[PDB]
Amino acid sequence: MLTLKIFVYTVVTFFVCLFIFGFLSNDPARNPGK
Amino acid sequence: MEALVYTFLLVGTLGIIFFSIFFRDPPR
Amino acid sequence: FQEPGLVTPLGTLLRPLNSEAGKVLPGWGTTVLMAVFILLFAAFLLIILEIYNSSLILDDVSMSWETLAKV
Amino acid sequence: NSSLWARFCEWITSTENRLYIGWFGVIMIPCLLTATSVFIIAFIAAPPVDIDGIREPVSGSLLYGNNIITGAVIPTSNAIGLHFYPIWEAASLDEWLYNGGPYQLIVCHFLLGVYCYMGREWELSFRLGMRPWIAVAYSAPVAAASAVFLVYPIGQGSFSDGMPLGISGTFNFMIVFQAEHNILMHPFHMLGVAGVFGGSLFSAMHGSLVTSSLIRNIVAAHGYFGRLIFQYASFNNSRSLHFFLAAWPVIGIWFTALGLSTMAFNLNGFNFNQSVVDSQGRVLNTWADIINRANLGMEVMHERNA
Amino acid sequence: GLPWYRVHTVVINDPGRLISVHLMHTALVSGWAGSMALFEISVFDPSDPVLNPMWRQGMFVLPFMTRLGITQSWGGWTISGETATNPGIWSYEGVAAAHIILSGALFLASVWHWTYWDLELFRDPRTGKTALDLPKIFGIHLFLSGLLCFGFGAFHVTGVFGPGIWVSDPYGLTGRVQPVAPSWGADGFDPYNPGGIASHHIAAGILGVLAGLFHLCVRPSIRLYFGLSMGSIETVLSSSIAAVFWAAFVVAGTMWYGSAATPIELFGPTRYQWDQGFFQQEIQKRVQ
Amino acid sequence: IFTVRWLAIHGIAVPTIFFLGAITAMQFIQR
Amino acid sequence: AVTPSLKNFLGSLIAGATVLGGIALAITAVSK
Amino acid sequence: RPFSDILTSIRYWVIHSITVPALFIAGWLFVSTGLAYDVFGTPRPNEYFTEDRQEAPLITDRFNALEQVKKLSG
Amino acid sequence: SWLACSHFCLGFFFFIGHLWHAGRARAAAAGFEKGIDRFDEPVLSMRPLD
Amino acid sequence: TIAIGTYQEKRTWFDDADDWLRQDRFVFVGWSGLLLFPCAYFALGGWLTGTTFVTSWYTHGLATSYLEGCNFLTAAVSTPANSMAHSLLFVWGPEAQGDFTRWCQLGGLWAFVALHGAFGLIGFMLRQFEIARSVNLRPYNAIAFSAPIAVFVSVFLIYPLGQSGWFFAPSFGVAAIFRFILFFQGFHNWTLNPFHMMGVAGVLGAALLCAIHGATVENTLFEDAEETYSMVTANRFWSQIFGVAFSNKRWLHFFMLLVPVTGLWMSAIGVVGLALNLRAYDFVSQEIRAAEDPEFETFYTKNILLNEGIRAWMAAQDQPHERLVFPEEVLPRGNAL
Amino acid sequence: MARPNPNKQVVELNRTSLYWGLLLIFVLAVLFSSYIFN
Amino acid sequence: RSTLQSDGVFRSSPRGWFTFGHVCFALLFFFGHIWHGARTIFRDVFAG
Amino acid sequence: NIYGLTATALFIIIPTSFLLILYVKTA
Amino acid sequence: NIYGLTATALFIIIPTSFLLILYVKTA
Ligand code: CLA
Ligand code: CLA
Ligand code: CLA
Ligand code: CLA
Ligand SMILES: CC(C)=CCC/C(C)=C/CC/C(C)=C/CC/C(C)=C/CC/C(C)=C/CC/C(C)=C/CC/C(C)=C/CC/C(C)=C/CC/C(C)=C/CC1=CC(=O)C(C)=C(C)C1=O
Ligand SMILES: CCCCCCCCCCCCCCCC(=O)OC[C@H](COP(=O)(O)OC[C@@H](O)CO)OC(=O)CCCCCCCCCCCCCCC
Ligand SMILES: CCCCCCCCCCCCCCCC(=O)OC[C@H](COP(=O)(O)OC[C@@H](O)CO)OC(=O)CCCCCCCCCCCCCCC
Ligand SMILES: CC1=C(/C=C/C(C)=C/C=C/C(C)=C/C=C/C=C(C)/C=C/C=C(C)/C=C/C2=C(C)CCCC2(C)C)C(C)(C)CCC1
Ligand SMILES: CC1=C(/C=C/C(C)=C/C=C/C(C)=C/C=C/C=C(C)/C=C/C=C(C)/C=C/C2=C(C)CCCC2(C)C)C(C)(C)CCC1
Ligand SMILES: [Fe+2]
Repeated sequence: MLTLKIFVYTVVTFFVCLFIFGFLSNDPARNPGK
Repeated sequence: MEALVYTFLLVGTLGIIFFSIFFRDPPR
Repeated sequence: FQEPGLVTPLGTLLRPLNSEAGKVLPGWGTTVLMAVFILLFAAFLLIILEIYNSSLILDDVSMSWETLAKV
Repeated sequence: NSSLWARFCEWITSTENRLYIGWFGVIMIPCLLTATSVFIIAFIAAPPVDIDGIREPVSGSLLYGNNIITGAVIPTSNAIGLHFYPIWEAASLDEWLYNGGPYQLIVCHFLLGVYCYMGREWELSFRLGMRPWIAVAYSAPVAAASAVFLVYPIGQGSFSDGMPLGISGTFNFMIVFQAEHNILMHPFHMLGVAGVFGGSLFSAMHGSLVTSSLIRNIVAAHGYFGRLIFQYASFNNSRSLHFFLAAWPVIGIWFTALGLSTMAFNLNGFNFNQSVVDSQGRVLNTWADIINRANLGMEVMHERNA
Repeated sequence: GLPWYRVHTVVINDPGRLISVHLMHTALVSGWAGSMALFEISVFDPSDPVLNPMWRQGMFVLPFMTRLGITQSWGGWTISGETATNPGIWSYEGVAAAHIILSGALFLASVWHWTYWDLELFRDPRTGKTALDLPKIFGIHLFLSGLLCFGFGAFHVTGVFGPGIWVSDPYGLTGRVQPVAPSWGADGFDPYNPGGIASHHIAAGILGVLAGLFHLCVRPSIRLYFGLSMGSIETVLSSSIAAVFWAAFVVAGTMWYGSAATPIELFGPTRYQWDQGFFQQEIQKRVQ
Repeated sequence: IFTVRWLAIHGIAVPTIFFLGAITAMQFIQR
Repeated sequence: AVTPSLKNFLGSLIAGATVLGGIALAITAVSK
Repeated sequence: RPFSDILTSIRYWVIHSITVPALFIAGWLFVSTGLAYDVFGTPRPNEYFTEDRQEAPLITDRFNALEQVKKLSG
Repeated sequence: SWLACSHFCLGFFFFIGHLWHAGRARAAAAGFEKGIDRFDEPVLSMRPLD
Repeated sequence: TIAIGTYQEKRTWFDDADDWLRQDRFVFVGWSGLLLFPCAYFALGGWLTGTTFVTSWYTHGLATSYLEGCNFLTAAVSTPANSMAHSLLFVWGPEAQGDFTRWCQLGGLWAFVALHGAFGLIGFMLRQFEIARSVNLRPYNAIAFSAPIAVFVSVFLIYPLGQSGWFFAPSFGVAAIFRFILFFQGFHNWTLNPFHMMGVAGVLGAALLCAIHGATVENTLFEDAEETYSMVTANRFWSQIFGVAFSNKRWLHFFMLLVPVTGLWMSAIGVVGLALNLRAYDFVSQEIRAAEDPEFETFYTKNILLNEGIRAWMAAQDQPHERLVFPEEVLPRGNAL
Repeated sequence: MARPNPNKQVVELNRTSLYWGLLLIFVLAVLFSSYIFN
Repeated sequence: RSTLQSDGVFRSSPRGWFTFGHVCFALLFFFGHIWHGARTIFRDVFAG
Repeated sequence: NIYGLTATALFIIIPTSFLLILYVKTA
Repeated sequence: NIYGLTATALFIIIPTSFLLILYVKTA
């Protein structure tokens, strides 16, 4: 079942890449009031 | 036919859970 | 609300019984008799409990199914 | 800021959603959906599995003549062991089912989902400004689930030892585990039992005290507790009391999970057999010996093959 | 407004409706008795009372009727096995119909008492507010209970006026209703002597009457009145439930361990008879 | 000097120390 | 009538009465 | 009566220091002299199996149990 | 067995330590580790959830 | 009506005793104390003495004491032999006839501990009621504590009364309770009983609620009367993560009380059911299906086989009075299947 | 006829109560039906 | 066994069912006694 | 197994409908 | 006749429940 293997791989890789870039987007925590 | 009875009970319970999640009563 | 309830011959016949609710005697009253009879009833209950359990054996008592034939 | 990425990020990270998604949700949601879908479908209808791998299938599907209390998703077959068994490495779908792949699929997806859920429990807590370590309190059930489903099979070398995803299967797993290892006579399981019982006790007592005090006061409840038992003037503030409430059961479950993982590598509980010996060498039986006889019965009936 | 679990608390300070609800509950109980008796007869098979007694057919309410003398059925069949004499008015169907009629009469009485709740009888002569003299109502009701107990112990069981009660031999071979002569010695206290029961009730009646008189003529003391809070009606419910569960425990024990009030003829053998080899010992001794 | 607190603490302590003294030598017993 | 078990039961009964009397007397004495 | 004063009192210290060791040695002797075995009936390690009985005891009697245990014991 | 069990337990406990310390450090950096300001709750600035 | 509402009247000895008992001392003696402190005290001592010196060589044919060389886990107070049946085993009773040594040997000390402990529990609950009355507070703590009394009565008193005798009651000891637990697993199939399920669910849910409430309260504090923690923040958090969150404090702190009590009461009902051997042991349909078809086999069947093994391999020594000798060919085995 | 009853009250229960009740009935059902069928 | 299609497993006589039901109700009514006595003794605080 | 089916059906219909009636009346 | 039983049960449950949900929402 090569087709199913590739389908699962592509969906998983899409999810993981989005997962990573979501955090890379976030800006660092900081204290305005300090 | 007991299988259909068991499935009905299970899906009914899941329906109760779904309604309790999304259709909450706004308090007061 | 001030008007009394329906008047019935049976009600007036039985009216005297439910007439003095709340009346109470002074002092401790008869509580000593309560103590005495509580203790006596506890003794009686213990007697029958130990008779049924067989922990108290009596010459007349057989305490078994075989006593149905007796008397 | 109308770029697809921008609006998608705003949607995912937004708190306006009925149920917060978060980045951890990205992996959390699909994994749990896959796990629950496969679990429901397998439980409803699935062929018998060869749990012991000697061509003696074990029916576990609801549709194949068994009840809710008895229905279960049979674990992976003993033949495969620790090898990775998706659909595509199986020769065919029917053979995949006969060997018991769906349990492996469900357990993998479920473990990923629970870990991601633990993560989101911190992420939302960071959003709202509340303190972060609610996930730490959640690490106990996650640790126990990992020990039951993953660590113990790894120790025993086969995936057939994982807890079956069913009620009667759970009872069978517990009985067989007591047979192989003295789970009852192990200090970490003792700490787990203590944690569970103490959690129930503290929940009941705290609920009683607080609900009684709420009249229209905490000083009165404190005095009540102090006068009831000889103990006086402890948990004077809500902070310490509500920290202790969380600290007791969490540590108990951490210890019971660690005990299970320790037994995964064949480090059993206490073995008090022939501990008491009279003069000139005879054996005097103690309660541990009757427990040993029960273990003998369980173990001997467990070994299905010669 | 009230929660779902307090809906019945309205009747607490409304005696007129309290009477109605208690009547209605009594009606439900009597109706259950009658309906269960009718269905109970509808399934019983009296063909073989030797190897198919009642207790082997799930016969729950029928043995309680049989224990007090009612043995004849309007269909001709009898528990003993033969057809016997004419059933008479008092038969299983008779008791079932009687209980149903009683339940219906109590239903009508409950409706009547429900509609008419405001009665001058419940109102204190001194003050308009409704009051109930619990210490005295208890006295009257205890007097009635004592009278009924004495009547049952002296007329029904004794056989002076009634049929008596069931008694059987120790090993449950032959057993049937007879009069019971009261026994006043120590032998009347053992569980397995029917002569005790009759005697008990007689004494249990007479003393009650005296108590029924005493509480009717002597009012409580102030210390007791305020310590026990006899003014409120809730204390009565608590004490009544206490006595009720005491009675339930005692009855369950007497049933399980066996007594003269539960002959094995119509209730089945006890487990302790099998454990101790009762019937095995009997058969072995007789064969020897 | 004879308060209820004194009575409770002594009634608990005296058997406790007696039992500990027993248990030590009890452990030293040769099997 | 004079069976030993009855003797033991009466002995225990008087012992219980003794315990109750001792507690009551101690309470009364200590109170005042 | 706060605990500090009673703890610091010399009379307390002396009386407890003389009484506690007495109780400890009392327990020590109570176990080592064999009185515990006789009073509580626990057999010593060398009479569990009397020559007449090489198996574990068994009662088989409710009312007439005294001399039954006499026979089983010793 | 001793090596595996001891080091699994220690690794698990140190992972829990990572969770705790990472959460605390991030909260402290954000500035609300001591607690909510009781004047400007971030939740209050959000509409009611229906 | 005759007098005032019991204000002063006369200073009878009862009033002096009541005043002395209810003094605000270090330990609240109270009226319940006269029933609690004595009985409970013995209920402790009888155990510890029981654990230290006396033996179980004549009742169960076992060594259960420190004197005989038993650990804390192994030591226990054994129940009287099955011959004693349901005798209360008074030290002055016919069975012991006033001989303390033989009373200990016969196993009467278990009855001593059980009875005095039950009365101590009653006294303790009365003490809870007394203190709640004295401080003018609702006695919800007594309602909560009613559950453990229910479990104790259902397990230690109702159950042996339903069985042959005291012999089958739990024996006070860490290992003895494990023996009892495995005993119910082997014979009564207690795990399968619905009431045990409804009790374990309550217990685990109670632990869950305790942990969650502690963590939530401790993680939503206000920086530093008024409630320390932010209820709105916690409600939002748990309503967005889990889906449902508490909104009323009183309801939450009452739910934390309602869960364990219901669970333990339901388990007690289950144990009452077992006391008369009414056990949810078997599914007839599955048994007949397995009987006609040897191939068919589920987890339930394996559990039944395991129970058979437990019974067969335990009855030899757990029930000496039966005098059971099993030839080696009779004991169940997996390979023989 | 008697005057209108003074202590007449009406029962209420909000949506939370309904959800609790339905979930209890269905959970008890799924738990016990397995044994009812037997 | 053909008449009623007997399943081959023993059942409990009426005695056992009576004992089971009445003992269960006894425990429940003990709880009821406790609850109602608790309300009775604490009437003032319970009222408000 | 007719008895089991009818008992289950009654237990699902009567109580849940009972709750629904009251809730409908409340609102 | 299992198909008949399930069809009847579905026809009773789904539409009446559907209506009840709407009415509960309205009030
Ligand atoms: C090298 C690693 C390391 C370092 C340098 C620190 C350093 C610190 N931690 Mg962290 N921590 C670590 C590992 C580490 N921790 C791990 C692995 C855990 C997981 C349990 C934690 C959990 C943790 C918490 C929950 C908290 C800290 C806190 C602190 C600070 C105060 C120290 C303290 O509690 O007083 C010293 C305290 C003690 C000596 C008490 C000891 C109690 C333990 C239970 C003794 C157990 C000993 C036992 C024999 C070990 C058996 C092991 C067995 C299971 C195998 C300090 C900055 C506290 C803080 O305020 O941070 C700012 C705080 O609240 N830490
Ligand atoms: C209030 C505290 C209290 C309570 C509730 C109990 C309760 C109990 N004990 Mg414990 N006990 C106590 C204090 C207490 N004891 C103390 C202080 C000691 C040390 C001296 C003991 C030593 C002890 C031993 C050694 C044993 C018990 C046993 C028992 C049980 C049986 C008692 C029995 O039937 O005797 C009879 C009960 C009574 C006499 C109670 C009162 C009954 C009424 C008031 C009699 C009234 C009749 C009459 C008016 C009075 C006589 C008048 C006369 C003077 C003319 C019972 C559970 C036995 C047991 O079952 O163990 C397994 C046992 O072996 N107890
Ligand atoms: C304590 C009272 C009592 C006792 C001891 C008995 C005893 C008996 N009855 Mg009677 N019965 C009673 C009250 C009682 N009944 C009442 C009040 C009714 C009216 C409804 C009936 C109606 C009745 C009929 C119509 C029949 C019996 C039958 C029987 C016999 C068979 C065993 C049995 O009851 O079923 C076994 C009982 C159970 C399995 C119930 C166990 C109790 C659990 C705890 C119930 C829990 C319910 C749960 C919380 C919710 C359910 C969820 C749902 C999905 C199912 C036995 C002699 C049968 C017979 O042959 O006798 C003629 C029979 O046909 N009874
Ligand atoms: C003589 C018996 C008796 C009587 C007269 C009462 C009367 C009362 N009780 Mg008490 N109670 C009893 C026994 C009794 N109870 C027992 C045995 C228990 C323990 C289980 C309780 C526990 C209890 C609590 C915890 C509370 C009350 C309350 C009340 C009051 C309101 C009734 C209620 O809950 O709403 C009506 C209830 C319903 C409409 C629900 C009924 C649904 C049931 C549970 C299922 C159906 C059962 C079935 C049809 C019948 C079974 C019959 C069986 C007994 C054989 C009322 C004054 C309440 C009160 O006074 O608070 C102010 C309250 O909070 N009772
Ligand atoms: C095909 C398929 C679907 C397969 C399914 C197969 C299968 C096995 C199905 C499962 C079968 C099943 C349902 C079995 C279980 C049945 C069972 C045994 C039920 C027991 C039922 C019963 C009546 C028992 C009585 C005991 C009882 C009372 C238990 C109650 C348990 C319970 C509800 C506990 C609470 C659980 C829980 C998650 C609570 C969290 C509460 C929470 C959100 C608090 C958060 C929070 C905390 C705060 O601190 C504050 C401040 C706020 C504000 C706040 O919010
Ligand atoms: C007033 C109590 C004085 C202290 C009694 C001794 C306590 C210490 C026990 C050590 C073991 C001694 C072995 C002999 C044990 C023994 O004493 O047997 C003595 C006796 C039986 O002995 P015999 O009749 O065989 O002996 C004949 C003569 O030689 C005299 O003994 O039994 C009794 O008469 C009652 C004894 C009750 C003793 C227990 C007192 C508590 C009773 C329960 C009270 C409940 C009250 C509840 C209130 C609500
Ligand atoms: C992303 C994560 C998704 C999670 C999905 C899972 C959601 C589970 C939601 C459970 C809701 C239970 C019904 C609440 C009904 C309801 O409306 O409750 C509402 C209630 C809040 O009530 P209030 O505080 O508004 O009450 C105020 C008082 O004055 C009363 O009016 O919620 C709770 O207290 C916590 C309840 C947790 C109870 C958890 C039980 C879980 C049972 C699960 C059964 C599964 C069976 C499976 C069969 C196959
Ligand atoms: C389910 C069950 C239960 C319970 C049950 C019950 C409680 C039942 C009841 C039942 C009942 C409670 C019934 C009743 C019935 C009744 C009836 C059936 C009636 C009838 C009546 C009639 C018929 C009448 C008539 C009349 C009148 C009205 C008078 C005039 C004349 C005439 C005759 C017309 C429980 C929970 C325990 C669990 C187990 C099982
Ligand atoms: C029976 C009897 C009686 C009584 C008795 C009593 C009252 C007793 C008591 C007793 C007691 C009162 C006891 C106690 C004991 C104690 C103990 C035995 C302890 C122990 C401890 C330990 C062992 C510890 C340990 C530890 C710690 C905690 C510290 C450090 C660490 C360790 C772990 C080492 C009577 C009179 C009825 C009759 C006669 C006989
Ligand atoms: Fe709290």
